[PDB]
Amino acid sequence: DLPRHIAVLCDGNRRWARSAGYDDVSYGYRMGAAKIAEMLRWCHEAGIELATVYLLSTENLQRDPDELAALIEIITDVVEEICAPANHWSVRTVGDLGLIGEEPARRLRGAVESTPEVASFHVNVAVGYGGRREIVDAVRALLSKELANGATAEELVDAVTVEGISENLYTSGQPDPDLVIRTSGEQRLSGFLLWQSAYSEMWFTEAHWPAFRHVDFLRALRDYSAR
Amino acid sequence: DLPRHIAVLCDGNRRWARSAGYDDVSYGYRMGAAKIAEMLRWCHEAGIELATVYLLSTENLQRDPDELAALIEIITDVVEEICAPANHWSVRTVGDLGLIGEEPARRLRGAVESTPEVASFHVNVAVGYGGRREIVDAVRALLSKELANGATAEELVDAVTVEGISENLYTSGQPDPDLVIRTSGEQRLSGFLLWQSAYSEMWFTEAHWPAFRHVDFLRALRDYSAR
Ligand SMILES: CC(C)=CCC/C(C)=C/COP(=O)(O)OP(=O)(O)O
Ligand SMILES: CC(C)=CCC/C(C)=C\COP(=O)(O)OP(=O)(O)O
Repeated sequence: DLPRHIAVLCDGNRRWARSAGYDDVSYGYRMGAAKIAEMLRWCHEAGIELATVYLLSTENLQRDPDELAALIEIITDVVEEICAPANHWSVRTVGDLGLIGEEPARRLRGAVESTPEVASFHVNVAVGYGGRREIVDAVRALLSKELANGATAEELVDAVTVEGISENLYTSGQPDPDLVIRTSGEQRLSGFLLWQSAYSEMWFTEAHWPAFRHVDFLRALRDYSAR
Repeated sequence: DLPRHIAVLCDGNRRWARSAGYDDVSYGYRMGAAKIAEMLRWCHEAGIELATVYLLSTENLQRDPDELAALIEIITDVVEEICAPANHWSVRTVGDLGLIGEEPARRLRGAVESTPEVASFHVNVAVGYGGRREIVDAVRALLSKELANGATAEELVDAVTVEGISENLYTSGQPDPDLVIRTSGEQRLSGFLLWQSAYSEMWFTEAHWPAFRHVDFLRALRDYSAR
């Protein structure tokens, strides 16, 4: 009836800001950041075991340097809030912090490392992430390990398995997402948790992410249960 | 405007039959088969370049033997019709025919091989298909080619790339799906063209597959164009 793992693509932040009459789209990102905090609280309280939030795609990283820097600061603030010790949430980065700049990477890593490995609620923060890239990096990790274990070249050709890839993703050892929520009426896909979401329920709302409400979350859960 | 590649998950054949008071739900598959042929005609006439139709997943192959026997025969008929010389359609099998039995596999392969390599309309028939397995088999093919070209084990560990995977999938040489059509109100992913559909537009109808009509196809194209 209830998802174990909900994944959320937080779309529409800039559109939201423009609709509200703001010239600076960071107003959108800041409100989206507030909604991320809300959503994770809802998930925890509803008994969801794991939530993954899509904070920064590799696509996002191609944008105006100044705007991007501001966004990355908002994201780092978000993660630091997620990692607050009063929450007692276990947190994991999903993606490549090598892409966000070293000072933000240090701050993010520091926050995430401060969280317990064992907790009732787990949060994945997807930063500097792409789904196809993740699979490639999983394969490379898999093969690297096999080589270290004395695999021959011809053994490396046969070493790759579905289970071997799964075990080498960022999400190694976690249940796959049961429910993937996307906002802004986007029914495209965008490769978020590409491998892991192969059998996930998709749920869509027209509302932009900063406008996402607790009752929208309730509808998502109700729709999921009904399916 | 127009999708280059439409992918169709023909869900709801059994449910349609059950809903319409049919004791034998194989009948749903037969109605669904007729609809596949019509859909492909609509695609061709509308100027879509490539259509992929999901006929048999690796899951589907664990049904009741009487039902599975009927389904496999019906799928074989569907493919034989798609491959009819009068269509002049170029057809490709997407999946592992080793999973459907020797005699059906023989018939399917014969039909598909009889079709032209060059044609204005192309149809992928997905039979014995699993998306995660496809990626694994692509990676294995990739590495095998590297080994054949003289790569060392050391070099193999780092040989895998996003483009390398795409080039070694069943759909090598083809555009990824632009539009994925799902019926029966299903919004649950099924690993169908998993890698390829990372960025595809998803479109949903409540109509069960055997109830799918040209007006619904037109709606999908309109909705696609408007997105
Ligand atoms: C000849 C055809 C149409 C082949 C397609 C087979 C595939 C779509 C699954 C058939 O079962 P189902 O999943 O459609 O039944 P249901 O979804 O109602 O359980
Ligand atoms: C703190 C938050 C919510 C971070 C998410 C940042 C990123 C994933 C959104 C990019 O802009 P956008 O895609 O949301 O703008 P729009 O979709 O309107 O173009």
